[PDB]
Amino acid sequence: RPTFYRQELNKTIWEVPERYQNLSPVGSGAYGSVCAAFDTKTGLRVAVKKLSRPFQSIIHAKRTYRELRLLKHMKHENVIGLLDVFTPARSLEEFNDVYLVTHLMGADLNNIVKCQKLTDDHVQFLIYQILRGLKYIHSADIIHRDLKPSNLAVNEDCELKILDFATRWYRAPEIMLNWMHYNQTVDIWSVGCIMAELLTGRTLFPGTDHIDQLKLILRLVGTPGAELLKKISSESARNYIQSLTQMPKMNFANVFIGANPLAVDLLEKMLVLDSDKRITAAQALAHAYFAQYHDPDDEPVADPYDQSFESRDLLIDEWKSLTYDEVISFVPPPL
Ligand SMILES: CN(C)CCNC(=O)c1cc2c(cnn2CC2CCCCC2)cc1Cc1ccc(F)cc1F
Ligand SMILES: Fc1ccc(-c2n[nH]cc2-c2ccncc2)cc1
Repeated sequence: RPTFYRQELNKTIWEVPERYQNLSPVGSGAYGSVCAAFDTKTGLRVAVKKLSRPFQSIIHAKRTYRELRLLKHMKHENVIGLLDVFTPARSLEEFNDVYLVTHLMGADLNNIVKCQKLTDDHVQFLIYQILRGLKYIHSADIIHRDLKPSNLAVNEDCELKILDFATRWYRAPEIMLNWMHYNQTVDIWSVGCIMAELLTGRTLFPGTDHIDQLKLILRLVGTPGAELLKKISSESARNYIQSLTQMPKMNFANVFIGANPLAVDLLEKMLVLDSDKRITAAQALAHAYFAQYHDPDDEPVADPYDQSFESRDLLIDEWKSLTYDEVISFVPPPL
């Protein structure tokens, strides 16, 4: 066991190993509290997240276990991974706090898309890396569910990482309709919304609520056709759609004028209303828009990921002991 030092940062208190120095608050909210730090063992600038009340309730305890299992499994250049996980407690009885460590990135995509306007080549490379990370995530039967600029970080090399899994302007419309069985291409919808925003500098669907959001989407891609209507079980959904002033699929080349025709074509394949017809991450990496970057032998998939715990009804102490197990079995990655 290493040796710890303590401090108060904002109103959070922090107990971390000596190796992590110069902790500076980066922001805080539901997830927990995040500090930037300098790792003296490796020389890396790292990001340290202290979970908020990880074992306060069954939902918190399960969510804590979920996040740690996920982060420990992701080993991919475009997906955040675990550099380290530690607790100050020396026993399971005292175990009450969890800190997670990952590489610190330079800026989030929210601060690139406002502070400058992005060239087509940057858009190619950035979307390529998202899709490459998404191919790996999806190959593990994992859905991100919350892809958006603020959950994407880039360094000065323009290298990109997807972070923090799970009216929202980037959410697939089958969720605005509350369909219970949405699939992994909800993430592709979000990528479509993001790439559109990098090309125009404007939010694509800046809706004010679930209803306004769906209306902005249908104005671009048009009302659902009969093949898609046949798949909607919800009678209220079905009725609301059949009794809207019907609208045609706009031509995307008109909407996204001046954009590379290949970027427009890919956008048409991502922002399809019917989720069964949406392009997948693996197929999108092979789209000609990414010819400059696509390499089928350097777009790996993930080892299988056991998500059986998701269906379990356990006590707080059981979720907590399972989390402790995962802290101790952690093997840092080869430096
Ligand atoms: C909307 N999100 C923000 C929710 C909260 N996520 C983070 O604050 C976060 C951001 C991260 C990183 C890494 N690089 N950057 C990009 C930032 C860095 C500060 C300013 C420039 C851009 C990590 C984490 C969170 C985090 C995850 C896992 C982990 F093991 C430790 C963690 F710390
Ligand atoms: F208006 C819309 C918008 C999206 C959809 C949709 N796309 N993919 C799947 C669905 C869907 C929606 C509701 N119920 C089942 C399936 C259906 C109607």
